[PDB]
Amino acid sequence: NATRFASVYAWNRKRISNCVADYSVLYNSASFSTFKCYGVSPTKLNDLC
Amino acid sequence: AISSVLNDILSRLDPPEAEVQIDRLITGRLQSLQTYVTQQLIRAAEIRA
Repeated sequence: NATRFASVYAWNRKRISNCVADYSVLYNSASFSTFKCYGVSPTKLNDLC
Repeated sequence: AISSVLNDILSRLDPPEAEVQIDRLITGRLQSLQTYVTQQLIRAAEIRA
């Protein structure tokens, strides 16, 4: 929901530690234009610390 | 491989992608176990002598 992002080399990073970021809000399913994923989806991150 | 722990491979890569890294762990451990058994058979001939 951010207004604008930075460049490719200027990328903005927000560091939030611990195993889980957020399991409540998941847009990973067919909510956006293009999905190219590796590993597990954000839905499966609930079991990974 | 990526990690020596199989659970790290199963919890990360997809089932089609995990088969690549799991085969590296199995084949490596088969060679590590076969080398052990081969060395034990050699020591078996020494202890029987």
